[PDB]
Amino acid sequence: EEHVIIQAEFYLNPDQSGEFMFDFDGDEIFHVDMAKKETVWRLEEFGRFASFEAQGALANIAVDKANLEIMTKRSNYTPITNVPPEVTVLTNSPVELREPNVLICFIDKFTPPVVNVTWLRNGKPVTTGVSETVFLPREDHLFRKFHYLPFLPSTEDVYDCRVEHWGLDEPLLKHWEFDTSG
Amino acid sequence: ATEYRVRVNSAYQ
Amino acid sequence: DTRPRFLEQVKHECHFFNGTERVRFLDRYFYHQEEYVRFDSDVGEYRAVTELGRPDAEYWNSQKDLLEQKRAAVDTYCRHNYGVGESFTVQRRVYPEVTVYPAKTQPLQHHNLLVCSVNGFYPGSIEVRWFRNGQEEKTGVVSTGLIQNGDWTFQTLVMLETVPRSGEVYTCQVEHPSLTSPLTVEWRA
Ligand SMILES: *[C@@H]1O[C@H](CO)[C@@H](O[C@@H]2O[C@H](CO)[C@@H](O)[C@H](O)[C@H]2NC(C)=O)[C@H](O)[C@H]1NC(C)=O
Ligand SMILES: *[C@@H]1O[C@H](CO)[C@@H](O)[C@H](O)[C@H]1NC(C)=O
Ligand SMILES: *[C@@H]1O[C@H](CO)[C@@H](O)[C@H](O)[C@H]1NC(C)=O
Repeated sequence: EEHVIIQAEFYLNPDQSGEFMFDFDGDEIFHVDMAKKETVWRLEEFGRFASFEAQGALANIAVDKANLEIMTKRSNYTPITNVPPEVTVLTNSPVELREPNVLICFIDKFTPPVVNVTWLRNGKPVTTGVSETVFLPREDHLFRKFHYLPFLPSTEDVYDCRVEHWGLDEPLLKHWEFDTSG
Repeated sequence: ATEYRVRVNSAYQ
Repeated sequence: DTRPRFLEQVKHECHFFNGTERVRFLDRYFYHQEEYVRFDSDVGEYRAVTELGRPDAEYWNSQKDLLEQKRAAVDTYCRHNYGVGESFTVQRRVYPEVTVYPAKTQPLQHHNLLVCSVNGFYPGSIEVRWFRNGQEEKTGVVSTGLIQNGDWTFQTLVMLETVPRSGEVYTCQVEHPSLTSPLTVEWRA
């Protein structure tokens, strides 16, 4: 292909969580915030050139829920097998002391689409300026997700992305600290 | 065209 | 929380070849990670992918109105939606920022790695080559591979294992759809 556009949806029991998004070549165009019933553009500028009626996602999620009931019974209530994530922490730019940067926590190849993610600065949870994506589809029908933490690099601070998932026995921590010319 | 169109889901019954 | 989970997924896929000259549509239904039934525009009917999907295949194939919605999707859904976002997706071009810095294979050694950091580019396809004195160096090259940042940009680090000597000039060269000629960054020992 030159390009692939996917409208990807899921519905999960018993959490009763559903998601609806559009993907273009593996990046998210937008998703529908189910609770607010609002279309959320991945990049601000996307929303100035296109629109989507969020209401349409709700109807689809309803059918997804109904189909799940049917397939759950049809499978004789065979539940999903947990697949724990691989987790990577990187920066988005080469690191320079005292120059604003962003830590990225990449959470990949997991299912079901449910995780608890915490950023830790020197072992303490931090939430200032953090952001995240929704669950993104993989071609193998597992999921991936990104978490973001803007920061100011120093020799003082160390960071960890802590990921909890039902497929993991203990929380998974991926470390980052300032690299010393190596 | 500026409005993304949804593809409906088929429902079993 | 050890309560069992049950997951339904649907993926409505539009595959484009040569712009919108050739388009293929797939209506894909999954239970957990197992695709159980699908409509392929190459066929024009649903086909069970596993035994689990046989009832849906038969039922949906019995509804000709439903099938015609799916048969027209390449036009009404795929080509339409491609058109909607073409300007900020298909035509998105963000050039890479390119940095070169020294590093170490082992922290107690002298610098023996040259890192070519290529950051912030879109789309993903990129070619990065290392040169020593105008000759390409193809030995001792290792990379992170192509990395998605999740925000419509990519990065990759491409590292050359080498012992820098005085006088030597190393060049990292980058080719990318956003560039009209190779982007080069020199590094001297
Ligand atoms: C993420 O953490 C939450 C709690 O912080 C876990 O959800 C449950 O929360 C309710 C009340 O909020 C408790 O009654 C449950 O006992 C919690 N479940 C547990 C502790 O298993 C949730 O399970 C976590 N998700 C993960 C680890 O994927
Ligand atoms: C569910 O149980 C029925 C009754 O034994 C069986 O015929 C069917 O194959 C089972 N389905 C699965 C997915 O195990
Ligand atoms: C791509 O499309 C153009 C016109 O849209 C056509 O002339 C050309 O043959 C196509 N390329 C192929 C079929 O390889």
